[PDB]
Amino acid sequence: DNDEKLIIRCRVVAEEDHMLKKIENTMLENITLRGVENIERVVMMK
Amino acid sequence: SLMSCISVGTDPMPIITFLSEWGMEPLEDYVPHQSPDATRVFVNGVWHG
Amino acid sequence: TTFRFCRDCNNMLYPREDKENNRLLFECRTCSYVEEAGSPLVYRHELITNIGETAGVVQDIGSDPTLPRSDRECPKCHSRENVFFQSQQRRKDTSMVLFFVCLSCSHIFTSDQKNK
Amino acid sequence: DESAPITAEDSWAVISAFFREKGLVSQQLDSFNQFVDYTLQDIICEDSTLILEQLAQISRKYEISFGKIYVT
Amino acid sequence: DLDLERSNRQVWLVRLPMFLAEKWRLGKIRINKSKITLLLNEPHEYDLELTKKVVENEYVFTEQTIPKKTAIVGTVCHECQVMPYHKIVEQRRNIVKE
Amino acid sequence: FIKRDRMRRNFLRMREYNEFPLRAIPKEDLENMRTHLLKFQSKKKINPVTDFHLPVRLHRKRKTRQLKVLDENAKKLRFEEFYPWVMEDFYNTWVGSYEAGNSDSYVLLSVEDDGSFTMIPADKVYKFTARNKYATLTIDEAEKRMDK
Amino acid sequence: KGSRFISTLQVKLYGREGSSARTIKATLPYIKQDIPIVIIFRALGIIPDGEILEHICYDVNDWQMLEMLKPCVEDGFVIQDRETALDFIGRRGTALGIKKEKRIQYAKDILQKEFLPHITQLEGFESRKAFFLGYMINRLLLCALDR
Ligand SMILES: [Zn+2]
Ligand SMILES: [Zn+2]
Repeated sequence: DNDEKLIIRCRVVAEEDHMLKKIENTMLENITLRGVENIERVVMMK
Repeated sequence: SLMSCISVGTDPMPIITFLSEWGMEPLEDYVPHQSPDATRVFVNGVWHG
Repeated sequence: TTFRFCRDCNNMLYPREDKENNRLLFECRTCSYVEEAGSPLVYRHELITNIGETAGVVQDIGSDPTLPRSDRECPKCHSRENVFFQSQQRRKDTSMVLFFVCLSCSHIFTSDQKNK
Repeated sequence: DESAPITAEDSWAVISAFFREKGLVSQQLDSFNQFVDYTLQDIICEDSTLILEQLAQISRKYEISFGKIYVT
Repeated sequence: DLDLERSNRQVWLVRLPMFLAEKWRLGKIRINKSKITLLLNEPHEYDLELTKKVVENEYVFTEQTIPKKTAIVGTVCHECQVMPYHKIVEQRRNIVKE
Repeated sequence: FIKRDRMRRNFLRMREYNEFPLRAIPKEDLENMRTHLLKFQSKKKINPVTDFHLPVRLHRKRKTRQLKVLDENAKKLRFEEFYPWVMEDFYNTWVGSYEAGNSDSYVLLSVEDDGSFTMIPADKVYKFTARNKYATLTIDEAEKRMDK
Repeated sequence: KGSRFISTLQVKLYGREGSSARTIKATLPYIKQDIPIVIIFRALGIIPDGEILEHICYDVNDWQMLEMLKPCVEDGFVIQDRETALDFIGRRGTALGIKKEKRIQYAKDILQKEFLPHITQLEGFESRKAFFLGYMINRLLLCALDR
């Protein structure tokens, strides 16, 4: 968090790229970091 | 609307002809990388150069 | 990202790992042509994309009658004659930050006082 | 003087000179007139030629063309 | 029995304003040393632009599966379009069924 | 406030160098031969046919009474010429195609030994592929592989 | 003027945003299945992929468009030749030809005539149609980039 630039790096153990770039999608879309699925834009209201 | 009118249309040929004489480059000589800034020119949705 | 093309094949070069020297190359699978890589970079997605905001600037933009005019002076040539328009990228979250285009030096300079 | 700018009320004179020329229902008349002068000639000209192929045992053709159309 | 005669010959290609080209379907060229023009028989003089300085891969040939009588002419040396009493021609250009 | 119609009353009451000659060749030569441009897609700039080596060749590769449908003379002739030509050594192969739009205005200026020139009208224009460079013809097998 | 033509060309961008391998296929008149654009260009007679990219994208500087092109380029890599492309397009649809010799010519004839009835139906103008096609591809991608 102290870094002014937030960086994340990852590697793995025959055309490796497609497999990696494939994993990239699973990262963005298929990883739910926290919270309950299907819910969005939870608004606080008094 | 009162002053609106509908176009009865004309023939494109004299226009298309007229263009080339004033320096329109014919499509077939177009090299996108080499002449990047040139405005491309449509006539009735047909792109002549 | 800024990929090259083969010679006389003209096809795009796919990156090839060299296991012998452990270094990156570029192969053209249609021929034997292979040349060295210039960067470890290969792919960049760029999810959040700020390019295209200034897109569409044309040498003749100063002749456009439909564009509004402003009196703000340019930081470079200090010419107060300029034309302004908003971000050309069309998206929901696109900011309304103006792009002022001088009519003298053609320079593009924004109105944003937060980040420049 | 003649080169002076024009007042708003002036503009009506223009509009009069418009309807004197065109008339209210003119687009119908002009469109139809163009169709009568040009479209009939072009439609007939485009596909007029028809030929019959006759075979004999010497082969033969018959042909009918359509020319300048005439309206009454 | 195709044969390359020379290819050494250098030719220049002209895009000629359309009416004159159609009519052709003699003059004298003065070359000014990087501006060049044509003195016609009577009439106009014309400037011809160096259109493409470098023209390569472009050659001219002639004729005399069916193979046929074949020979090479020469190389396209340079690309040129013609530029143009010129008042009259401009007016005719401006003037440009049943 | 009101509409003024008294405008009938109002309008009535108011109213070094070098000079080298040019010539048209005797048409007999023209009668013998038609002349055609050459263009390559190589991107390899040089491509002189001398470089192309040799030997050069350049060559092109019961009913009752019924109905026939009509057609033009120029188009019919061009259509009937669909065998395109090609060139080789005994291997480098170029395949051409009629440009078809550029017949237009093209005047040839042949530079002869003396600075004067001869000028021939251009017949057609063609565009030569450099074909079979990487030399894999995968055909039906390739389509079958595609069906993967 | 004439024949009151209904013939319609469509250029379809497959796959939803955020899913990789978004690809571009294009329907044609009388053909059953959509045909990838690189294949269409090969039929038009432009074999090399670099030339095809040049036709689609008019700015070498923009990487984004070129990037989204690469899946189509990959299919193009699968089918590498003009004649092979014409045979493929003919085989894909209108099975009444029944004979390979006539069917390939028939596909070429369709491209010259029925594909894009404006511009021209005359032979030898394939180069002329090619760019206009790429122009469409450009405009479509240019939409998918939200420009
Ligand atoms: Zn290659
Ligand atoms: Zn300025």
